[PDB]
Amino acid sequence: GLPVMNTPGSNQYLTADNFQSPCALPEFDVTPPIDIPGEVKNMMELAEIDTMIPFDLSATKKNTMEMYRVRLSDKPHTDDPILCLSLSPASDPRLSHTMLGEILNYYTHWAGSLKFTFLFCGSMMATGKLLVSYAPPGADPPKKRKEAMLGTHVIWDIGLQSSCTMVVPWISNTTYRQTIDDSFTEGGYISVFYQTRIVVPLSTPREMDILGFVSACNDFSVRLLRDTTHIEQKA
Amino acid sequence: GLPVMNTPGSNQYLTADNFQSPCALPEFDVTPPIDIPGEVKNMMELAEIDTMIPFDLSAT
Amino acid sequence: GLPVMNTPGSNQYLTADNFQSPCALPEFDVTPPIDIPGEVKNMMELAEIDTMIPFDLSATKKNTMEMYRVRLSDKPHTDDPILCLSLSPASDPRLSHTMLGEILNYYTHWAGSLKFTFLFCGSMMATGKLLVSYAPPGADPPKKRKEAMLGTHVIWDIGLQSSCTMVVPWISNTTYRQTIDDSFTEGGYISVFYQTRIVVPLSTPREMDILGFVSACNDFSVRLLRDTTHIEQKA
Amino acid sequence: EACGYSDRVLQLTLGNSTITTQEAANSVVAYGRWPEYLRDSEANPVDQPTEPDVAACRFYTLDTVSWTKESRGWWWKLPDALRDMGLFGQNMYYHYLGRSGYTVHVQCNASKFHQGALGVFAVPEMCLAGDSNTTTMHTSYQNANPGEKGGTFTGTFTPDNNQTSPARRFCPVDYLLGNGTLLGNAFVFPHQIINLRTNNCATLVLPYVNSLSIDSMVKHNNWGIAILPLAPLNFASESSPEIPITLTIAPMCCEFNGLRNITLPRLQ
Amino acid sequence: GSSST
Amino acid sequence: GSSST
Amino acid sequence: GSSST
Amino acid sequence: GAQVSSQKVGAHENSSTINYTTINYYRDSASNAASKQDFSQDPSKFTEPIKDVLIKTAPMLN
Amino acid sequence: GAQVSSQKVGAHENSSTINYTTINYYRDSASNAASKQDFSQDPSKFTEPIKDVLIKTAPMLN
Amino acid sequence: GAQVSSQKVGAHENSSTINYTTINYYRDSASNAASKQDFSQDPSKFTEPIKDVLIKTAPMLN
Amino acid sequence: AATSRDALPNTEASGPTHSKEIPALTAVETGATNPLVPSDTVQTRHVVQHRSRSESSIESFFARGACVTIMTVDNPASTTNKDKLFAVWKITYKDTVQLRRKLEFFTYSRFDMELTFVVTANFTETNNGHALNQVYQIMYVPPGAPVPEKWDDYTWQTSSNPSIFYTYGTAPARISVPYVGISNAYSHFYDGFSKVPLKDQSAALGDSLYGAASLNDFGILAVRVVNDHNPTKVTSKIRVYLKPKHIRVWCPRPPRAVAYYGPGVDYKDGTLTPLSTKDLTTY
Amino acid sequence: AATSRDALPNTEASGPTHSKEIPALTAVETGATNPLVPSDTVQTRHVVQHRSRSESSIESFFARGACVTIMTVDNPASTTNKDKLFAVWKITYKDTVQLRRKLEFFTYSRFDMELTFVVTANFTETNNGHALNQVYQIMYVPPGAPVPEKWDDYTWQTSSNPSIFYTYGTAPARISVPYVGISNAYSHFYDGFSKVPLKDQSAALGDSLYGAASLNDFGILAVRVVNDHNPTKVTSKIRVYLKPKHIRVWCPRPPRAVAYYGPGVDYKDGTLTPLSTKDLTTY
Ligand SMILES: CCOC(=O)c1ccc(OCCC2CCN(c3ccc(C)nn3)CC2)cc1
Ligand SMILES: CCOC(=O)c1ccc(OCCC2CCN(c3ccc(C)nn3)CC2)cc1
Ligand SMILES: *C(=O)CCCCCCCCCCCCC
Ligand SMILES: *C(=O)CCCCCCCCCCCCC
Ligand SMILES: *C(=O)CCCCCCCCCCCCC
Repeated sequence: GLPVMNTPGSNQYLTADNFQSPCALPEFDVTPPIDIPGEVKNMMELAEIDTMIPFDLSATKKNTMEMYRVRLSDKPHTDDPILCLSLSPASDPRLSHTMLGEILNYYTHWAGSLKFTFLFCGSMMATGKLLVSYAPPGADPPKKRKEAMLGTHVIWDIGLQSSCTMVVPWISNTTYRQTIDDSFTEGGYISVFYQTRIVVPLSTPREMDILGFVSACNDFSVRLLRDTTHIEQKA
Repeated sequence: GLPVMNTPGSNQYLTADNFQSPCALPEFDVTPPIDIPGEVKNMMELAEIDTMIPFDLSAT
Repeated sequence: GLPVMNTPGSNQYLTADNFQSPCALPEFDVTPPIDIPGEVKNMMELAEIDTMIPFDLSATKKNTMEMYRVRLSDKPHTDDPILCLSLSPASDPRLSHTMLGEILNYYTHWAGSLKFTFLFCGSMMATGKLLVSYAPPGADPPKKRKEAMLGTHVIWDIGLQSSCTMVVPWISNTTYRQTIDDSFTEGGYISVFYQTRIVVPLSTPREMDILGFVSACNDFSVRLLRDTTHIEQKA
Repeated sequence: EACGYSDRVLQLTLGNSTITTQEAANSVVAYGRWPEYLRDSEANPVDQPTEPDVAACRFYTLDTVSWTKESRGWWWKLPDALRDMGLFGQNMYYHYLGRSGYTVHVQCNASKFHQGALGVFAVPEMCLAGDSNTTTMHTSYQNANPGEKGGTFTGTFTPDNNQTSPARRFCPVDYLLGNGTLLGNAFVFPHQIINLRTNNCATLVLPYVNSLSIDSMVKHNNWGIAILPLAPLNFASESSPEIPITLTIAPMCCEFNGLRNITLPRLQ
Repeated sequence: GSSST
Repeated sequence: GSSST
Repeated sequence: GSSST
Repeated sequence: GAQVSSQKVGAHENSSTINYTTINYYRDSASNAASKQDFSQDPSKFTEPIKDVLIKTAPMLN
Repeated sequence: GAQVSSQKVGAHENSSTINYTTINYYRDSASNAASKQDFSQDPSKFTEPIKDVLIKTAPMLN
Repeated sequence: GAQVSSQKVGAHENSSTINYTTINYYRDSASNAASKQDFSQDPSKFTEPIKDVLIKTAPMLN
Repeated sequence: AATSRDALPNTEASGPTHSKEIPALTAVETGATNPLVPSDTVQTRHVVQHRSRSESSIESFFARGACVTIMTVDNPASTTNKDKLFAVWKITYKDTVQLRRKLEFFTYSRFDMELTFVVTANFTETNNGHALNQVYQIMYVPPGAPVPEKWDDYTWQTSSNPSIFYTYGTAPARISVPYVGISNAYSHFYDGFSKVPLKDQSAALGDSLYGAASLNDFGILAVRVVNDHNPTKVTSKIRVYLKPKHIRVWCPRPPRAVAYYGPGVDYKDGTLTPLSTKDLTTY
Repeated sequence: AATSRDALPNTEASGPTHSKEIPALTAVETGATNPLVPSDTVQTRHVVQHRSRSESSIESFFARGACVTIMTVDNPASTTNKDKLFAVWKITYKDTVQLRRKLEFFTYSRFDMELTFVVTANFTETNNGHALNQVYQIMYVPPGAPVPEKWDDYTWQTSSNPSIFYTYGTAPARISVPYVGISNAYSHFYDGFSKVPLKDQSAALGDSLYGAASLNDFGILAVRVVNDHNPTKVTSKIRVYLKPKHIRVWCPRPPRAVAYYGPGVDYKDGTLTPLSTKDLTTY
């Protein structure tokens, strides 16, 4: 028959290969598709949906509903942080298990811009101005409003539009960051502060919660598919 | 000869496969068909014929 | 299926082969190239750059900065050689580790013309005429100006143009020489002499150095890729 | 609009029922799909369908529940919550097959001095976790289907130890959405948030969702409504406040196939 | 050549 | 023949 | 078809 | 001599007729694979073998 | 019946579209390899499922 | 989609360009063999990186 | 017309702002995610984007052969008192956790399936005999068909069931399967029962499992060594790899956050606390 | 438009000279190399050149599969007290010296990579038992993914990691890899650190290795024998060959002249004197 010569790779099984193979059920009458609502074409569509952040993973709030609530109060102005967070979307404990964090844990490399939205769940009679910050990597992580102020920030005024969005812009040296903690591809620091203070009247609750959400911007992508550490099977 | 690379599935025997194979009797003079009455094209033709139901399957 | 017949060579692995193979990472988002300065297309580009020759590999000058310096002096005229060198670009100890010598040690055969440039690093008040020679193989290697003079040579006059270039022209019986010492493909002899003498005035240093450089001409090529002896790994 | 129209002020009318709201936060249409009747190209049972229109596709108000600082969350299943609701229920039980879409309107008002935020989630195929650590997939039909009454979420998984007479019920832990997944990601499901400073209600329009064009409504729930306190109820300084949550649901574009005698389920 | 169907 | 893309 | 070079 | 035919495509990718190609390598028809391009017929010779054609809305016996 | 399609060429040699060829050998679509010529859609049904279209520069609530 | 290119024929038989044919079987460029149809460049950026262009017959320094 | 491998949108240059337009302020109560890009809240330069979402397409995410089961078979000495072990496996993606978790990001799915079989064997006893090369039969028994009771009974004839005859040492076996569901899509979750408990009927008769639809969903794979009993015993394992090709998915779901406990959504006590300690103001 | 396999320039005939043009005289201080051909300094004949630089093109120089590592695995008796050895290799071209030296002629590079795997096995003990044919699993574990701790733990399921299942005795395994760098080119040298030591922060926290960028640059290859424990132990080795195909390189560097000492440019005392004795006036 035709003279052939077997190359290396012959008879191997690459789990990522893409070949034709014989069908075990020939002429099978396939059931047709119907138009089910909610079709997804790409995993990044899911990363673009806002998901709630477990901001308070303290020993008594973690793995309870409390982990989602960041408590604020009408106390006098301070320049100390409400919350501090490393921009490590797949590895930081607060971001790693959000829908974005989860999809990122099936990939080795991420790139693009992120956006954080905060929701004020206090009473209508409560007012306040907060400062939401993003400091790119390389300096001392901000522990006081004065340093946070010097980087990318939004001053949120609380009022009828309940929520505020800060966009963390893609600012990296490398074209893609890793989905693990690594100093060479570190993303930087998110922190929130009181710009003035929360002010309530009398007969009003002096403490309230804010909720935080993260999602990806349209310029966000991921690559090099991999297995997650967020599920396993001992035995 | 031509560079080839064997894929998975090589040398297996799938009983439902559909391949060409060498003929053991080359140039054999085949007897032609005649027009026999009653040809069937599909098993569902048979399912469309009425058959009697064994309704009373009592022990006796 | 299609009648095939396996030829010899089937299932072997030739390290120099050129075949297609399955990709382990399908649809991977590749990072694009940027325009980095300094792209190289061919190893011979590197052999065309001047590199400094370790002319003096004497037991006390070798593997020190001194090996690069050829010392001259204002002494009376002699017909004896300043330096003597075999044209064996990959195997002679003085040429074999220069960039040209190194690239040649990854190949079995070389061909083409070479050029030697000498730089006078003496004072401006120092003058002199030197003779740079090339004798093709087959006779007594020149040990006196009178024999060197009879072959390919340049008489260099020292002055504002600090450096002089002698081109060693491709003169061989074979189409390609070997990158090892071999009498059948021997290249010949380079030697330098004083044509007159170095003359200085008073208050001027009576001894100075010259530096030598080698590079390949545009008609130079190499073939039959091979492993070098200039790097190794015991254990 | 220039002559007064707003995203906060809505009026919904279905059949002989009308809902008004002066403090809404728009409306959600799940997966961008409005309910529709089954098309001939996707049809499967060949018999002429029953389509009750205004008699079934109208607003049914279920029993009002109460939100307090102890409240961990509430859940309902559709069509189950509407099974005893007027002619929708009768039509459901007289036919083998049925399909329906829904308008869900969750109601919760308080005052400019209260705080709290309710997550209102509509989950397609909301399978919940049972109370056992020795056996799996064992929640009885009766416990799985609470009717209008609904069920609640717990903050703690507490396993049924009675092996001789098993409780056979769900044990839906709230931060795990009662199904083994983290609540913070439940926002990929169609939802609205009743944040008391912003809105008195949530309105979700739900299409029929299934892997089939039509199915047994008695054997199978298509949607689950999950309401959880994302931010706990708070008022002035009262240590124990309360505000009502009223759930009103309307079937939409519901059709039924396979008419025979009425199904009488064992619900106790 | 190619018999199409 | 060849269906191009 | 055949891309020649 | 290449034979090109259409596939009935059931489950489609998120990715226009799809075809497949066939070449017979052997001179004897017996060696050939099964085409599966088969024809259907109407069951009448088994289901209605009566001499006078039946009209389903009319009385079978008249 | 040969299908000819474009490669998205990432790292180029120091060496104009590059193509690859595909032929389906089997009658059943299930037997076919994955094309990977897939389409993208806009996330709106998940990200913006609201009845009244939102304008990002305007107040979300009015 | 077959690519046809010329061989540089060194030792000829006692036997007009000779060609060879190439077909890419895979969608990813990485899977492809090396073309070896490479380009050469002039060494100037390494050999003559000076700002004022040099004329070899003229004095290098003036 | 947007391809998965198309480049994502370019960043446009954006300057300072003093306006009544408020992109940063929104209301998530509506159910919507705020569609903001960096040029809405910060000054940006022009970037020509080259990145693509090609590898996160549904095909690309699932285009890998995943292990769904390990079947054990053997071929003992004729003289042994134990029966020759043939394997029976109820087909599913739920016996292992990794591919199950990826498919469960979605409620429903349609796909063609590629099954690849890796077969390895070894000697059991410190014995010194031999075995000649083994041939294995992998028979699919669809629900209704006679399940084998003995390694060598009539069912292994396979006149109608699909069988693969695999020769040891050759390239791993592979077949494709069409979309075989009796629904328009595979249900990854089924909030329901397969029976209705009827008042008139006894409790026992109306009972069924929560979340379970067709009791025998898709049948079983039965595997055996076709070789006769050999004096030296050889044990063999068949690892099954599943790849969903030509896949479509509907209705997204949050991923499994706690360990899987059985075929349903149930969780076991003690496996419910996945998140680590980290303080609110600690980077 | 100049091809690598194009012939080099012809030598032109050149006659005697008595001129003010001075090609031989130059000044290397400028940084330039004098572009002279033989007809500038000697009388030449006309030669029609036929030689080519085809084989010294960057592709041609690197178009060879080079050994970058030897991985050892085994499959012991079930009864042994030592664990079955599976191999873990941190992927790099720097564990062997030859290809490393060739790539280090340049500062930066882009290439697709072809990996070829040669697998050999042998018996360890003067025993007389046997082993049936072994199948090997070569799994790529990218940084972030669970690294295997046992030859048979859940990670070997590979639902998303790329794996090769190799059968002993068949043609050597081979795969291609795209350009996978997070930079626009692979850096053969990185004059820097991955961390900044900050005054305010403790010395220990700011410290990192000189020349090292991403701690886990590209992940690991994990290899195992899929076959179960056999009474007779077999040891196997996997030799990995790397070929850079479709390669581009930037910024030339002098070759390594002294022996390599570790992953960086460091040299060890005693290996620093490569050049031999040869006298200035000795041919
Ligand atoms: C409800 C949960 O499970 C699933 O949805 C799900 C599980 C398994 C899936 O595979 C479909 C079932 C079968 C189809 C036929 N099949 C075959 C067919 C022939 C042969 C030789 N071997 N195997 C093997 C698998 C498809 C979907
Ligand atoms: C900084 C020094 O090292 C390098 O620059 C350098 C070193 C190694 C290089 O290879 C890239 C890394 C990996 C990429 C993926 N890879 C794979 C992928 C899949 C499989 C099955 N096996 N191996 C193996 C190698 C490329 C560059
Ligand atoms: C009609 O068949 C003309 C085109 C043929 C194309 C080449 C077919 C592939 C090789 C088949 C060889 C002959 C097999 C006996
Ligand atoms: C369209 O396909 C016409 C051209 C076919 C060229 C020959 C294809 C190679 C041989 C395939 C044989 C058939 C495989 C079942
Ligand atoms: C362009 O390629 C059209 C002509 C193709 C001729 C047949 C090619 C040989 C078979 C290749 C099959 C596909 C390989 C994935």
